[PDB]
Amino acid sequence: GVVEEAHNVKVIGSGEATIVLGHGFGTDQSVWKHLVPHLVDDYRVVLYDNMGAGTTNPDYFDFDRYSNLEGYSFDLIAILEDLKIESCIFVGHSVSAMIGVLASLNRPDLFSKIVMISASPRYVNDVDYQGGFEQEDLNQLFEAIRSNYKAWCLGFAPLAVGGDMDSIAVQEFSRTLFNMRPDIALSVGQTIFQSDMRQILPFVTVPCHILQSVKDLAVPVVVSEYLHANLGCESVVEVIPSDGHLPQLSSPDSVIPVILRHIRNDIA
Ligand SMILES: [Cl-]
Ligand code: NA
Repeated sequence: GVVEEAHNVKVIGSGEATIVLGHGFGTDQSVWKHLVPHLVDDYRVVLYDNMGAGTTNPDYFDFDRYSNLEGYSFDLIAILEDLKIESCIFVGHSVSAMIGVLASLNRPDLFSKIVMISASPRYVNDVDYQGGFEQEDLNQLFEAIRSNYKAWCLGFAPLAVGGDMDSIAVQEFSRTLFNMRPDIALSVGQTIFQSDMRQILPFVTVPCHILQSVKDLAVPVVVSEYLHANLGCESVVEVIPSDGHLPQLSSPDSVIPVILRHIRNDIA
């Protein structure tokens, strides 16, 4: 099937409920490697790659469809409908948290809960808003991608991953970052970094679990509180004593149990 092939959809596990795992920018479904073994005995698990990931065909990257995050939300809904999944627990890493939120606004019937990892509705600082970046910071990041994509990946991956600069996770993310076609990485990086999901948070009706590393290059802790305060749904926050934007990959021993607690248990 076109949908399953385009997004490298993999369906594994067995159980009454279905968990769908959505990855962030610069990585792919392999980011879930340490989580999947803890899910397969109890749940059906769906893994897929975002269009534009290095593992996807650059010829299918539709610039108009992906000019807003809603294009990725429609792909996620297309995957659920293709597999006849009527309800899932959705775990969204980084940009996928907002993709999940937008998909739940279009189709709240398809989601019983959203577990967010490293989420942000806005990265740029605003009047009464700390996002973590000034426009100048992003401008330098985009110029580095234009100037030398290979050197930008090598320098960015250790900062995004956090921890020891020579870890397996740093090596894995450097590799998936550099597998992206340079012009798509720039295009997508700009669309994400320039997004603003703040206005729609009060209309969310699916319960949200907001998880993040206490030290995350792109997500100040205050963003977790901003999401909790503005999401119109029931929500819970858990700030994890970890370093890194992909903590499920880089510190699984301390992070995986937190993610499992929010997948396995519901907000009272
Ligand atoms: Cl629902
Ligand atoms: Na809330």
